[PDB]
Amino acid sequence: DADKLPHTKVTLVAPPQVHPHEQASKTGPKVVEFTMTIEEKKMVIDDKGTTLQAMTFNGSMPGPTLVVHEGDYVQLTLVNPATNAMPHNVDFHGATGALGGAKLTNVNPGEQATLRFKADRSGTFVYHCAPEGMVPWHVVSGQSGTLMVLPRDGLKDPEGKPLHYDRAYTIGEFDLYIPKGPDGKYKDYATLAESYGDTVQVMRTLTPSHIVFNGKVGALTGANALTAKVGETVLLIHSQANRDTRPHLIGGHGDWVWETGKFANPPQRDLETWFIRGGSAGAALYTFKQPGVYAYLNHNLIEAFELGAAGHIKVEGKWNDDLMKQIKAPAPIPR
Amino acid sequence: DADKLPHTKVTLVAPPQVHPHEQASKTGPKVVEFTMTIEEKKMVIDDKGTTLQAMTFNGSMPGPTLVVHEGDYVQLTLVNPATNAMPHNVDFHGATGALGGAKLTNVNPGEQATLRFKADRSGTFVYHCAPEGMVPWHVVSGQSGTLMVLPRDGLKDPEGKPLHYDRAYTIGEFDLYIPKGPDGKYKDYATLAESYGDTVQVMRTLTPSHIVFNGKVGALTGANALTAKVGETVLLIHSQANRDTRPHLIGGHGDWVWETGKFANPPQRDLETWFIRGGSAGAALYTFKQPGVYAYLNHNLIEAFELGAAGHIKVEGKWNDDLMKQIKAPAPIPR
Amino acid sequence: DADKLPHTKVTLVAPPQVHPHEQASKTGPKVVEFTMTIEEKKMVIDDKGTTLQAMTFNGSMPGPTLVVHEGDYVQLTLVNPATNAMPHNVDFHGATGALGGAKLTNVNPGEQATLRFKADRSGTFVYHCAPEGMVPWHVVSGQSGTLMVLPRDGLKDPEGKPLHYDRAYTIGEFDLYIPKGPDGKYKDYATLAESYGDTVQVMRTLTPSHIVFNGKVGALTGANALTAKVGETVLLIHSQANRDTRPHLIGGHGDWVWETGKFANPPQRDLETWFIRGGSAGAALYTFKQPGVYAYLNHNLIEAFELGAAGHIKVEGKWNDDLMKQIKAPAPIPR
Ligand SMILES: [Cu+2]
Ligand SMILES: [Cu+2]
Ligand SMILES: [Cu+2]
Ligand SMILES: [Cu+2]
Ligand SMILES: [Cu+2]
Ligand SMILES: [Cu+2]
Ligand SMILES: [Zn+2]
Ligand SMILES: [Zn+2]
Ligand SMILES: [Zn+2]
Ligand SMILES: [Zn+2]
Ligand SMILES: [Zn+2]
Ligand SMILES: [Zn+2]
Ligand SMILES: [Zn+2]
Ligand SMILES: [Zn+2]
Ligand SMILES: [Zn+2]
Ligand SMILES: [Zn+2]
Ligand SMILES: [Zn+2]
Ligand SMILES: [Zn+2]
Ligand SMILES: [Zn+2]
Ligand SMILES: [Zn+2]
Ligand SMILES: [Zn+2]
Repeated sequence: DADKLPHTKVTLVAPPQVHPHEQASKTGPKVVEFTMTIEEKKMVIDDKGTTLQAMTFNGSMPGPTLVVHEGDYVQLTLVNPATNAMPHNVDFHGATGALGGAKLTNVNPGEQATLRFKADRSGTFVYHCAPEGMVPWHVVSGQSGTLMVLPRDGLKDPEGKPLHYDRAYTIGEFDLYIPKGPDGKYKDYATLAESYGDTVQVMRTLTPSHIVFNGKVGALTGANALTAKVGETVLLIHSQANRDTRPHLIGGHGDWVWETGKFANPPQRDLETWFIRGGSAGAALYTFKQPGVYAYLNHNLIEAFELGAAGHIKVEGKWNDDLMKQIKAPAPIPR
Repeated sequence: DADKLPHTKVTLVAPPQVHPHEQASKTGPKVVEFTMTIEEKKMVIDDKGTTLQAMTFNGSMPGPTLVVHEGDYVQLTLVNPATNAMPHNVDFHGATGALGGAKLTNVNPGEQATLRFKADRSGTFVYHCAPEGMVPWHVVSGQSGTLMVLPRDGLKDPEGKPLHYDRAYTIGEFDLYIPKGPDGKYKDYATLAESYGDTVQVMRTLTPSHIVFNGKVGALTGANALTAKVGETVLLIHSQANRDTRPHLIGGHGDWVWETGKFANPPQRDLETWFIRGGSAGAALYTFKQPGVYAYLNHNLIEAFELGAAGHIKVEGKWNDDLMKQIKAPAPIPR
Repeated sequence: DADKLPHTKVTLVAPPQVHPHEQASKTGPKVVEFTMTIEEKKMVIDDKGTTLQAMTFNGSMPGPTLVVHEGDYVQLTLVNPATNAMPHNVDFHGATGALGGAKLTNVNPGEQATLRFKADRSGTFVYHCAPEGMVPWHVVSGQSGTLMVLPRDGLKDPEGKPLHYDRAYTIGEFDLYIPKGPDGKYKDYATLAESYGDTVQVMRTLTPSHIVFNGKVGALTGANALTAKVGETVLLIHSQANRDTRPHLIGGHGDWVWETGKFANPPQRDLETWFIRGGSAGAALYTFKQPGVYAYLNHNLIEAFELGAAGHIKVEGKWNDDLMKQIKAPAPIPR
């Protein structure tokens, strides 16, 4: 009975970071309390100045990642400020009943609600907005993120041996549907409501104009690249709430991967490229063995390099000649 | 030797039901006899009056599900009435040899044939029409269904423990390619043959005009919703003979899922969203824990809510506050 | 330390064959030496005379398959002749570091380079060209193939029992993006460089004009069909460096399949249709039980029969009435 358990309050952090948490814990079940605020905002998504009339949890794409342990209860307060124009709600794939909670969290601007559910299954799970009659629009405009439920004794390999990560990163991939005018340029809209009709027409073609990680082309590059060091194990959480994608680390691998994202199932090893089904989140572990700049991308290479689905990981440390060596540098063909 | 075994005759039923059968059985191998009749018919597929010049097994999309046990022989009589215009046949993915039987069942209007094959591998398997030179057209126009071959001792979890279902439902998902005229409206054709040329042009774009469950937008809603009750375990068989899809139950899960559809392999647990490869059938078990109306859909949400790939399950019983509770209903933000 | 190991030189062969090799071996680790030469060439890809301005390893699509054992080192000499116009390199998904080797093999026309890497993970892995700023174009124009790394003690089933093949075939599937002129006919270009701008526009639609096995529509049919005999076990290696596909053998199955292509993971059995993620290679074993002509195809049937993704396997031997029998041939419906 959840009424009788201790409560803990957690402060969320912005992607691509994930808020501090324990992996294996000796703690018993808790009611874990979070709050999020919906924000409607126009946002620039590329190098040409194109805008998206966007909708978000907490002002970011994706929304922040929430972490609990199997057997905890999630208790979320969802706030829809009066500065917004539209109604919203939340559907947690990690929850059981009432359309994942959507039926119990319908909030008009100026309102809030509080939901509790038991996190009784381990894995990474998508959450997203789902207002009746308007579901695909709110999701492709930016309203999704991840709930991670860790097993109480931490992650395990197929033989039951312990696995860990030293840091976690959260990547949300967004297929966008931006309309064009008769001059062939992308349209800019003064309000969210004015974008709707034209956007639905693009959506129905099933062809995205852009596909981006974390809100914009190049979001995870330059000063905002992911970082690690040789010897460190990273967890890469990848969510796609609407469309299939195929993650790959250039010069690396997926050492242990749950591509369907559910930790009670055995992971697969040595993957070159994995698969995240539209409407889910998956998770991969990698231990860095070489320093350098890696690319992390969707391996439909058109989707990555032409449409925006790619980022960088900068890795410090010492180069290893045993794994890889330039025997002869580029030079003229001998004659 | 099959000539020496007992014969049983089975009467088929229309989707979404599946004909009565035993799961675990003490019976030895039988020759199991079925018959099906091809029907060409024009059909209304949406709320706007759009028509499809369709082709079916037994007058339904999908065709009926045939159920046997591993080691049985399937013996099918396939009838092509003289009221039809085109030749037809059948390819069983569950069979070995002769293009799945297609080579041995070529029937012109006014003709019939009888095929027998050994069902020597467990799982759910697609069957579909495949006449030489005309294969994709006959499949996307509606000619596919499922053969389920159960292991003789019933379904099993990864550790070999017994699994059961209390009822089975069969869902066939159909990507449709309906042409449009110069006024932008969908075309209506007087004959099946007249639809061919325009339809192939649409097919080659790889973009469906509609994606429907069981023959029409909203087929599995209102009076025709699926039903269950709290405590009941349902088997959801999902077939897609031509295109990938990603099933999801809103407010539920896949407790045990064979997404590739082959029962001798261990299932996965706790899935939010699973994946059915174009040209296959898969199967999921879920035990209901909460009452209410669930949605069952393709989680490319555009494909579901804009193009038609979604249905309803109405579930009776008692609400459970431990799994999910509204702590505070929607109300004004405190000030 | 690789400097101290014996070296072996291997001569490559053209697809769909794979060069001779041992499965289980008693040999210890070797440095295995290969060479490949890039070739830019215009090529006819269909029955209508359409051309592709292509780029290849060794003059073929796909490039040849390279085979080693886990713990061997791959040492490749990559040559870019002065008759070519563009720079090239190589990224091995089987390697660790420096963008899979791409950073260490940048060769302008007139130049060559030599790379060594440790093949420390078993499976089938894609290799492809990846020059900075030009990656998707070089890949969809034909520059990809497979590295197979076999476990030293051969392939194994989920219980650790031994598995073998009697012959191996290598199939590379290529999504092509051929532009059209205002008359609706495919364009023919005098140089590789002149095709670039128009081709990128087609690529961005995500809709291929053609999808072919091994370089052309019908490449693996007639005199060039694959062959086997009843009782023989074949390994079918399938690579797709850019786009998802779903292989199927008509009248057959995948007896044991690694659809993600990594041999240290247990295979699945009895598959009707499997799934190769864009940016990977997978592998299937089948033992023929019936003679005849089988089709091997992508089971999006539009992609197979309309766009080109299909081939033939001709199988000799004795027909087996137990698996399949025509009980009654096509004849008039009794009255
Ligand atoms: Cu919303
Ligand atoms: Cu959802
Ligand atoms: Cu037919
Ligand atoms: Cu088929
Ligand atoms: Cu190149
Ligand atoms: Cu790659
Ligand atoms: Zn309390
Ligand atoms: Zn509290
Ligand atoms: Zn906890
Ligand atoms: Zn560590
Ligand atoms: Zn980059
Ligand atoms: Zn008999
Ligand atoms: Zn009889
Ligand atoms: Zn039986
Ligand atoms: Zn039951
Ligand atoms: Zn509904
Ligand atoms: Zn040496
Ligand atoms: Zn040497
Ligand atoms: Zn070797
Ligand atoms: Zn053999
Ligand atoms: Zn053929």
